[PDB]
Amino acid sequence: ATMSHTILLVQPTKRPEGRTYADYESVNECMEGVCKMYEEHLKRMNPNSPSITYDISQLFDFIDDLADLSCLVYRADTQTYQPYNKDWIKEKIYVLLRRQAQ
Amino acid sequence: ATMSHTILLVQPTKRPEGRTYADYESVNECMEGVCKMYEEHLKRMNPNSPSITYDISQLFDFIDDLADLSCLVYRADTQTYQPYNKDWIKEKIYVLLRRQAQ
Repeated sequence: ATMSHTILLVQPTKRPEGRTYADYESVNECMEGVCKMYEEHLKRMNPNSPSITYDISQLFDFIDDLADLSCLVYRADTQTYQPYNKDWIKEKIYVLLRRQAQ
Repeated sequence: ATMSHTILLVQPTKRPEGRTYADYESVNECMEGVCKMYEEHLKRMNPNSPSITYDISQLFDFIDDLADLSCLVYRADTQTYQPYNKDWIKEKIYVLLRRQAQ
């Protein structure tokens, strides 16, 4: 399925407080959501800018600073959600951006 | 598996804001978590009481007031998470409490 419902789980600290999630229609939209979450963090540091560019290493460092980050992707074959860890998310984003033109 | 990792997804309103989740070692612990979430809500309404009892209909009304509530239960056979909706959670809690002695 090109578009599989995806659930992003964000765990900022080691505790049960502040754990949040978001729902997306696809893995692609989900990966953009991870990037949008970083962009929003950056926008808080530069309140007057329309958008802040960044390198992937900062984004990955950011993802690494979370107590945890993971996603769940719906699989039509089993009607269940396949889980993927933070490293899988980073690779995914990497490949999706590397598709600047590679 | 008597103890399957369970993820509780709470969506208080129709929007992406405020969606939160919690991780539990079993479906049982998860159902207690749903009840604990209501109890904490009740404790805010009666700040001086150690604990507030309630009937199941109020708890269910409460669950029904959420834009959404669902859980995901890990299945060792497929290494994926089985999703269940709010009605499944309510029945589950119902049966677990009905086990006062029935």
